[PDB]
Amino acid sequence: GNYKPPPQKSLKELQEMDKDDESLIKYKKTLLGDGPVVTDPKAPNVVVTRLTLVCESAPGPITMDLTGDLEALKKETIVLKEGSEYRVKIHFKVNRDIVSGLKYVQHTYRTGVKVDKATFMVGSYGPRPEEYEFLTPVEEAPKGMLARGTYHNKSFFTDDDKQDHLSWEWNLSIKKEWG
Amino acid sequence: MQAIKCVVVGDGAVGKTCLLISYTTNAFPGEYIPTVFDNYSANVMVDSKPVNLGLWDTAGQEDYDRLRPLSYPQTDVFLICFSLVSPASYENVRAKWFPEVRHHCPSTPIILVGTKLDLRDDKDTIEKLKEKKLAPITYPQGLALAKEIDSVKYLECSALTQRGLKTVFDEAIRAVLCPQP
Ligand SMILES: Nc1nc2c(ncn2[C@@H]2O[C@H](COP(=O)(O)OP(=O)(O)O)[C@@H](O)[C@H]2O)c(=O)[nH]1
Ligand SMILES: [Mg+2]
Repeated sequence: GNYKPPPQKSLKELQEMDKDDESLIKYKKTLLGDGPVVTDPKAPNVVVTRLTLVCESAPGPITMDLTGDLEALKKETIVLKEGSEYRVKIHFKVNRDIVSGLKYVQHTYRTGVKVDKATFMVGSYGPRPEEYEFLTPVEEAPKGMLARGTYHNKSFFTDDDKQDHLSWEWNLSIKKEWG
Repeated sequence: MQAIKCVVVGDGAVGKTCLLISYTTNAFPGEYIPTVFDNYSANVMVDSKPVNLGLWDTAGQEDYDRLRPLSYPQTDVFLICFSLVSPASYENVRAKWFPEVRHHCPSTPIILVGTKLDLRDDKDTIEKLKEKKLAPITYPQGLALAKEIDSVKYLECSALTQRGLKTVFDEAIRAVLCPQP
């Protein structure tokens, strides 16, 4: 209806508040955890490692390794059968600070012009060594000879603080069959 | 068998913790009430259906606006609470809670819950509100807010007397088991 990003606060400020409140201490241990402050030096705060398209009817896997050659992905084509149901699986790692409202943004092009925009909220996550996973609700691919064709996508991962965590390009082809 | 995650949000003092403690322990606190209840799971039956309901309380303070949303991921159903004797908590749903829950989780079902139902008829509570030129939230007013936020269900309960309390959690489950695509 409106919404506005809350003021910023470090992990230190969050941990130091209500330091005598027993339930809030457990609350923080459940959400942020306790023990060794583990970090991977030489790594941004977010790092999205791969985006997969869960398609039960598809023959082989249709994924994108985001740690690899982005320039080949920019030139490659992922095939999606018209009208098929799918879910997108994201793998990523939060490093030092909390990520508020991490989200995926996509600008779709056809014949060189922008024809569609789409996004999906991944959420807010706390920093930890182990990677997180995220699946969006089931979606259906476009259907019809009007929608069938090749699209050029410009994707990126941003957040409530407008920080670009990743940007890349890839091509999508919606066809009558997997081939 | 089945796993359903439920998160409870709303203003401080509306009764989020008492609602969860009263429901899970079968007794109203009325003594020491922690700021936030610990995470517990209720093994419930809903018409031959084995459901494991994980419950999550939240720190409503503005100070935790950055930490609280970390519990939102993978939530199947939200309980947005407001006190039936607090118009301010009611408007906070419009100005804060609904926008926050929708920003982080655009498709997850919402159940609007009116708390402290036992106090709506309380003479002293009513007179105190009238002194400040306020009145309790009536059923039509609550139902009107539910429509404005497109909630799946509007329910009123009392953790103190337990009236309609169990119904709140049964509906949270039915919102997931019988959705709408
Ligand atoms: N009469 C009455 N008081 C209640 C009910 N629920 C919570 N309260 C009281 O409201 C205050 C806030 O309760 P609490 O659950 O900690 O609020 P929270 O900040 O939303 O968690 C306490 O003084 C409770 O005893 C209720 O159903 N009826
Ligand atoms: Mg509380």
